[PDB]
Amino acid sequence: GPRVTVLVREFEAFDNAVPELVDSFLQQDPAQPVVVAADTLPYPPLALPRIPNVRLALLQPALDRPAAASRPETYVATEFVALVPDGARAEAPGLLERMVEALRAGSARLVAAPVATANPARCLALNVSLREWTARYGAAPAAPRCDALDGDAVVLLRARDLFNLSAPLARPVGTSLFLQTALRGWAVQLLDLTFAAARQPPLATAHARWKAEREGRARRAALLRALGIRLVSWEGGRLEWFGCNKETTRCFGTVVGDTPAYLYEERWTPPCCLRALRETARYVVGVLEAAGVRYWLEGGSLLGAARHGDIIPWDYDVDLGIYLEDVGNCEQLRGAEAGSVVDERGFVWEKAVEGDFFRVQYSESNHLHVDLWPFYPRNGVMTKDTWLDHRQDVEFPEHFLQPLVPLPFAGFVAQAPNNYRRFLELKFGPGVIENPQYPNPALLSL
Amino acid sequence: PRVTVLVREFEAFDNAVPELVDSFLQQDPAQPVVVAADTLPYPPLALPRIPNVRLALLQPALDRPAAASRPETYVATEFVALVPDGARAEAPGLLERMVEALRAGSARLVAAPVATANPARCLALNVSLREWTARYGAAPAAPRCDALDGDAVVLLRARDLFNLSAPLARPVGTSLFLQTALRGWAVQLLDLTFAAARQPPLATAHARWKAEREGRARRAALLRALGIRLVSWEGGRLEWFGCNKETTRCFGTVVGDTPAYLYEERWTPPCCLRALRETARYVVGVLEAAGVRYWLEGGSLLGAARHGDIIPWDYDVDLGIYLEDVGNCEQLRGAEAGSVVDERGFVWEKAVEGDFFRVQYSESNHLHVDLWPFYPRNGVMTKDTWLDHRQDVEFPEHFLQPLVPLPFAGFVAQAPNNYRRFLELKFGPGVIENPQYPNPALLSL
Amino acid sequence: PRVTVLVREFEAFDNAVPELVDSFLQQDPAQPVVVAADTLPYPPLALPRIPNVRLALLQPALDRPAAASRPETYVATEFVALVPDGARAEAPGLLERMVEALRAGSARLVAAPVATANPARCLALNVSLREWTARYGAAPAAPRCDALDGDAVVLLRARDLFNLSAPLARPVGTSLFLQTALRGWAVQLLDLTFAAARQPPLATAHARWKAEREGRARRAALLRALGIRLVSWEGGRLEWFGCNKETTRCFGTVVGDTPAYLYEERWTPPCCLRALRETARYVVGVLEAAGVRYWLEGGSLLGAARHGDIIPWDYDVDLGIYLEDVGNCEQLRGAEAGSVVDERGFVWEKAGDFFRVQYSESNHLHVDLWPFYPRNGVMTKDTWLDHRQDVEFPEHFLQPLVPLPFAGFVAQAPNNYRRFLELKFGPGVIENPQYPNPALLSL
Amino acid sequence: PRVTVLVREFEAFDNAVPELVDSFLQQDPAQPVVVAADTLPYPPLALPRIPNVRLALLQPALDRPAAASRPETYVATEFVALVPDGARAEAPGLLERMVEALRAGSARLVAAPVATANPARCLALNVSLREWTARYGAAPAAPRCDALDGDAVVLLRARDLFNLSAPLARPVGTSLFLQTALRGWAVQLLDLTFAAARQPPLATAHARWKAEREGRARRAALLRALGIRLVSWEGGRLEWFGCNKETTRCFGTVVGDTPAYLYEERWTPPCCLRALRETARYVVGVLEAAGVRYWLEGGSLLGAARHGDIIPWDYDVDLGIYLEDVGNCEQLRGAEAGSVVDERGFVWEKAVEGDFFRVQYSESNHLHVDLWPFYPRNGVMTKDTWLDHRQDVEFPEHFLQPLVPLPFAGFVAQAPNNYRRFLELKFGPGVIENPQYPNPALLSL
Ligand SMILES: *OC[C@H]1O[C@H](O)[C@@H](O)[C@@H](O)[C@@H]1O[C@@H]1O[C@H](CO)[C@@H](O)[C@H](O[C@@H]2O[C@H](CO)[C@H](O)[C@H](O*)[C@H]2NC(C)=O)[C@H]1NC(C)=O
Ligand SMILES: *[C@@H]1O[C@H](CO)[C@@H](O)[C@H](O)[C@H]1NC(C)=O
Ligand SMILES: *[C@@H]1O[C@H](CO)[C@@H](O)[C@H](O)[C@H]1NC(C)=O
Ligand SMILES: *[C@@H]1O[C@H](CO)[C@@H](O)[C@H](O)[C@H]1NC(C)=O
Ligand SMILES: *[C@@H]1O[C@H](CO)[C@@H](O)[C@H](O)[C@H]1NC(C)=O
Ligand SMILES: *[C@@H]1O[C@H](CO)[C@@H](O)[C@H](O)[C@H]1NC(C)=O
Ligand SMILES: *[C@@H]1O[C@H](CO)[C@@H](O)[C@H](O)[C@H]1NC(C)=O
Ligand SMILES: *[C@@H]1O[C@H](CO)[C@@H](O)[C@H](O)[C@H]1NC(C)=O
Ligand SMILES: [Ba+2]
Ligand SMILES: [Ba+2]
Ligand SMILES: [Ba+2]
Ligand SMILES: [Ba+2]
Ligand SMILES: [Zn+2]
Ligand SMILES: [Zn+2]
Ligand SMILES: [Zn+2]
Ligand SMILES: [Zn+2]
Repeated sequence: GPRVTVLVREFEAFDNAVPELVDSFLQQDPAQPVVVAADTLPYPPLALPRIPNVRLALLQPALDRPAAASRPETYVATEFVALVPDGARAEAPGLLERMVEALRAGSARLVAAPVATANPARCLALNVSLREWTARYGAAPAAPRCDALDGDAVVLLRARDLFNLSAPLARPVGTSLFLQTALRGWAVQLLDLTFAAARQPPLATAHARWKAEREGRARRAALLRALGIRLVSWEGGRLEWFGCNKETTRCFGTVVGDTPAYLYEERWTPPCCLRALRETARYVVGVLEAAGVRYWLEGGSLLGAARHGDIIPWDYDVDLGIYLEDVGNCEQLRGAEAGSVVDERGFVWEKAVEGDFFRVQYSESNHLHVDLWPFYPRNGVMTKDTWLDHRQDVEFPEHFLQPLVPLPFAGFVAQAPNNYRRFLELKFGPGVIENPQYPNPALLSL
Repeated sequence: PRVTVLVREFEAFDNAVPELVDSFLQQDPAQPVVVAADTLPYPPLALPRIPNVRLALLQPALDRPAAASRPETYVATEFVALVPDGARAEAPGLLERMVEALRAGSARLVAAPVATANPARCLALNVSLREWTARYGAAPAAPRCDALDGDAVVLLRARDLFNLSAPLARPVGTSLFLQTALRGWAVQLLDLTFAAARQPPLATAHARWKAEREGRARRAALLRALGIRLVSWEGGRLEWFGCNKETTRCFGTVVGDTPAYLYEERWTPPCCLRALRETARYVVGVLEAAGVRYWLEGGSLLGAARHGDIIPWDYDVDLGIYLEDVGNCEQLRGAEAGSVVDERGFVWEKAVEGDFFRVQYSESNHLHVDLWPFYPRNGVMTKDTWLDHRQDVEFPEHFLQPLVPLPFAGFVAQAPNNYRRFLELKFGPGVIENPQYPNPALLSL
Repeated sequence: PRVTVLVREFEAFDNAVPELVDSFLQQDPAQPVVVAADTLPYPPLALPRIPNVRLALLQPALDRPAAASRPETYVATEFVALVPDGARAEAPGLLERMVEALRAGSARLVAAPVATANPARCLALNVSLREWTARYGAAPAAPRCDALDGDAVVLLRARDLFNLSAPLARPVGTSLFLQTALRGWAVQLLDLTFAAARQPPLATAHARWKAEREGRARRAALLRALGIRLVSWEGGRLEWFGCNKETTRCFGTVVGDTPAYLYEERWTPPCCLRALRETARYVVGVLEAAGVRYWLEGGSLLGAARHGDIIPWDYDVDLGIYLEDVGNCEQLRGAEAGSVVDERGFVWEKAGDFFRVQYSESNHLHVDLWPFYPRNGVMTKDTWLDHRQDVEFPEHFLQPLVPLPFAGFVAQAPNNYRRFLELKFGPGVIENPQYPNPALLSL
Repeated sequence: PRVTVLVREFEAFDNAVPELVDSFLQQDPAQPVVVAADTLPYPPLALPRIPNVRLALLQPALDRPAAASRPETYVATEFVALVPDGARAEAPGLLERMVEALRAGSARLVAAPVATANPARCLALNVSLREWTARYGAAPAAPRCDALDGDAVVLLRARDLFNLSAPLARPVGTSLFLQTALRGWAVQLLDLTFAAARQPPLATAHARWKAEREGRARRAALLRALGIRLVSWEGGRLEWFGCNKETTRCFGTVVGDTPAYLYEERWTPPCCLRALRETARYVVGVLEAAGVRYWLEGGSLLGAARHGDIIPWDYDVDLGIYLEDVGNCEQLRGAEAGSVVDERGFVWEKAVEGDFFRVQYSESNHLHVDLWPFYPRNGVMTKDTWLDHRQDVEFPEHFLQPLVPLPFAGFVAQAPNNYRRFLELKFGPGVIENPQYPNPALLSL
């Protein structure tokens, strides 16, 4: 009796070799359980053999079906399952259980075998950090032991493992499966077996390939958005973004309780939102230094610069102090008092709700902002005509600004108050640099 | 019992859910409560973080097992009560008597209106997946209903609720009863009432104006997902969710003469048929006014002779015309120069396949009337192009001398005289009396 | 027909709870299961993180609400099945069968043994809070019983289990049935048998011996907290959980002659009585050894005359002795100079004008020796307390003394001691028991 | 009557609870009053036998129902006034003034000092569960406090008080404000003063001595029970409540490189770090004086580079030594022949798990400093046994020629030269700027 169920999820309705795939596996064992899975019934018809061991799983709700019909485990009776991509074929007999023998004998949860197509499976490293909304891929140091595969491969694992994932068949499965299994610390072993390719392989023409790649990329972009992957890095570079940008809204809505939505989801600030924050801070600092306005890193930005030289990973804005008597030297700021100002490079310069301060937004739509806090000396004390509850929003000795010091921050060099360690612990408390904490720990703590 | 209060219908930007949950907890501190949501609501719902009040997030997540998004694993009780936002438990023991109403009656669901601005009404409902249609009406035998509309607390067994394919699809008021009515289950509307919230949600006309449109949006996304194209009510009102002149047609290009919907064991979507009928009416009027001799052909004439309308699985309309008449019509003469978009958006074209014409409903919607030009030979109507259809043949011209009226698709159309033998000559004997799919070798009736 | 599996008895260092929970999830993936612990078990239990499997922590915490430690809040079903570690579901439908039994039968608890090395046997059990005692025995009406010994899956209604005062106190095998037998509930021990775990915990003799060590510690703490100082068995076996030679006595100093335990509607703790009985025995033996003649006095004589033992709420033992004999015994001529700790731990003191022998330097349960001397045939002394029964009496009541069983040994009492007792206490005192101070609190 | 006087802090053997309860009943005979105790107080209190005075026994009992041990069962009013023994109501309406003040303001607790020898004073309090620490100090925003020191009547809503986990744990003056400060609640110290009992309790030195011994005993058990290992006053006058040289360490054998405190959503106990800093300091003092070449290694060097101290969730200290230098240290060269306890109770032993040495804080407390022998082979620093740790690597010996002073855990220790590049090699780029706990792959995250 068979112990593996072949499962086919990656194929296009408009052009596939799924009939050849299924028929190749049935030729080695006519009782072989085989499942083709789809979100809608594929048209043109697949016209698979109408036998009981060949079933087609429709994985979307229907008014006339029971809950079990859209659950893929309903269709698998065996202990193991083989994810076969379209374009693969079974020509050598018995490979399906050399893969189970290797899986049982080995130390990894998944075993894989390349399919001999134009894109044969390559072994990858993969780190998923939901806190940073990032997947980081690279070359696999312990190959053939991988975190993820790229390319065409049959993947075999226990049905109990595959169907306890939250998105077991989400598309592209080559992306979704290894994001789930890598995050669990599971490994996949690229076995030295090769599956033959379809005799007449699918998407032969350039135009067929072009439509398949366009829909695939669309599915991949929706997948990463749905799962909260905003940034995909390969070896730290070749950055692929899936978050906000200059034309969109920012990822998180209006903050309430000084606790943004991402903290309630046990994540930190989305990397697109940090990337836009760094870009805006440099732009503003560049403008102020060209205009001759004395600025200095303030609040959480100074604290992030003093600790690790960047925006704090869970912070949502950038804060700068400025000398009030310098506001006139900036075109953007002197216009910000009369009304909103969109400058030549799309940044919006505004005077605030109330609180006598200046916000500079990344764009008209994306409200990630640098806040500018103007102070004026008052007997050697820096003061403002307004305040907010926050502990670190206080007056302070002006001598902390008499010299200003370079301080690396967010990929450039900015000005900070002299002896910034002491000035930070005045506003925040002793030990702030060495003990990181969330904006509102009474609501949410690290 | 041991009913789990299950909250699904609410908006994250403006709701009454904390006061809802608090009200039930005041009657029973340990009352099991499950709030369901697709994504974690922000700003925070701020429910009591006590073990009997749980929040079930129905989204996929990379760090959660399959069970975390399946709501039946949050419900351990035998009965489950769907409570809408804006309701409230004042009179203690109200759930307890709903359960004993269920065990006594024969209905699988029992229901209690909520005294809000729109308490639940008792309705009838038939669902016809084959025709993509749900028909609501006034309840024949209230307080027994197929469905409800308005705010109600609905109690049923968890095994029954969670054996449905989409138990908590939104809006629940639409989704649940579509699934239960199709199964022949009844909902019993009881003589009990739940109170409204003291501060009901959506107090301002603007928030009262943001819910409906995401509601109407969610409702249209639901009916499309479940294959409901048309909703009708007693009173004649109709709500569409399919084609129109500004979209594409519902189904893609047809392979093997067998459209995709037939493989799904459905027939032609009601919006496609209805575009076809109003396109056939319009083209017939253009051709009559132009002095082009036309007659119903193929499946159109076959459906006319059966019941005076399009064959319910058919995907286009066919008319034959005299080839020597094409010049009489303005749209047909532009067609042989190129594609023509006329006064009311219909698209006239000379076809690439054969030597015939095609009239599309609109630029984006390629439901069409095909015009098959014929010319006489020695009393035999012929054309120079042919399809691999059995009914695509020549025929004696006397069948056209004269034409006879024949009701079709809501209007009177010209048909060949003696159309029974005409149809039998083209289709084979007994065609009128023996309906069959376009390609029985691939998919038969 | 919905049951929550509830796991409470396991050791964090060696358990089979993962196999237990998995086996029930083999029969139903949505089976509700609550694992209950006082602190977070480490090493980690590695349970599935699915909504129908929840780990409930019963101890208070600065960052959790009151509800978080109340276990009824984790259980929404009608029925509850306490399942001990080492058990596992193998047959299907086993908990519905138990549920059918419960509704069909008349017992509020139903139980099926686990096929471990200690399958549950039935047991009788009376609980006497007044006497701080629980008595076990063999069950006459088995399978209808008061308590169980060994491993079983117990099923009852959640409303029954969680209205008990300590529903999950450990060991639950001891704690649960003390509470249900006290209420008069019976447990029915069914035909059926749950299978044992395939890799059962406590494989090594070292591991078992650590589980039994801390299991004995929890049981002692349980009984002490719940007012059970003595566990006795048919056959005579005794388990003590009270005071001894090296502790405090169980109650503080007495005010208004009414000990604390009486205000709790309880009588003298049985360990305190035992201490008094062995001190009376030892002190009598010492006085007899030294030729000092003694006689039961006060409440000791009353209790001896009434039933041959200490009055069950009394807190000391009283002996009259002849003054002129006081020099005969070493311990007491020593007690006149200062406090004397003898070669067996007893503490002889002089105080009043009477002598006191304490059980030990830490345990101040005492025998009071009242020396009497004859003045013209009347037994009198020089200092008097404010008790009716503290009076002179004719010496002929001691000429001669008679043997009277008391506290496990044969004591010496005045002759015609019923008339003697009626002299000091008043008529009918033997057959009309009364608390030491009825003005404050009556019996 | 909307406030229930609750009396919890008193001693059975010496108290003025009778005077306390009678003072309030003279102001209003109906005044709801609850005296709460673990066991029946003896000598008997002899409180008035009326329905509005009730004694609550909070311990579980074999005979009583669950409700009897729940303090909310004994209170049916909206507010509760916690009144300490020694306090006394002399002017009418003081409880009703505290309510109008409680709802006018923004703090959830109000308090009035009692005119004893120890009237309540305003305190600051921060509660760090992850650091198992309770930091006290003078109250910057007085009279708005986080906590109180001394005797006050404290009034709050019963729903607030009785929803905390340990609402009446003793000493209340500590347990309550630990729970309320952690929730970000404030208490406002009002200008109202409750009088002292005419016969104050514990009026002798001996009565006070016994009361203080029990007080300190209950406070010590309360803090360990709630995981407060260290109490501070303005960063000083510390009080420890965790492990030490005479006990076992706080967590015990670490499986999967993940200690128990991580799963409890906390970091390393402060007593366990203090022992580690002490052992590291003592060990390098022995190594420098014995002529042993050492350098910070692993997470100790990383912590020293990041913030100059032990990483707050780390559980030992690691040092690289030169293998050939071991003979120079007497403690080390005794460790191979068997485990060795030295003059100061530190325990030097060869490794169970590999070929390295380990210095434990004491024979009972196994917080330890690991010492890793490396020998020079062909210019690279390498040992022969290895761990499946990522940072257990061979490294070039130039990193040790020379060595650098780096602050660490309160003293100055030796680190490799260019330790940033050193750390980056075995941990990865950005390691100093991007922290993470030891093995976050469990999926219990
Ligand atoms: O079961 C606890 C102890 O009980 C009796 O003393 C004996 O059974 C002992 O064997 C046992 O103590 C264990 O003894 C071993 C070797 O003698 C120690 O290694 C072990 O300590 C742990 O050892 C591991 C390495 O295997 C780690 O070094 C770990 O850091 C260490 N844990 C502690 C807290 O020292 C010891 N077990 C315990 C719990 O101390
Ligand atoms: C993956 O993560 C590990 C652990 O932080 C790190 O050492 C490694 O360099 C990472 N690899 C990639 C390709 O990001
Ligand atoms: C998850 O794994 C368990 C095995 O522990 C198995 O019983 C269960 O069926 C699995 N779930 C699915 C959906 O396959
Ligand atoms: C539903 O169908 C029944 C039977 O076909 C019919 O009698 C009834 O009129 C229909 N109701 C509606 C509202 O269409
Ligand atoms: C329980 O009580 C009855 C008295 O009514 C007694 O006969 C029986 O022996 C007691 N059981 C035990 C075990 O002593
Ligand atoms: C106690 O019993 C009552 C009566 O059945 C019930 O309502 C209540 O929930 C029980 N308490 C529990 C289950 O904690
Ligand atoms: C408590 O924490 C706050 C955080 O802003 C800090 O300002 C204050 O100094 C801290 N107080 C103590 C006593 O630690
Ligand atoms: C806790 O607060 C809730 C708020 O809904 C209240 O119903 C409940 O009674 C409170 N708990 C107690 C023990 O008072
Ligand atoms: Ba900030
Ligand atoms: Ba047709
Ligand atoms: Ba006596
Ligand atoms: Ba370390
Ligand atoms: Zn973003
Ligand atoms: Zn349509
Ligand atoms: Zn005792
Ligand atoms: Zn410690």
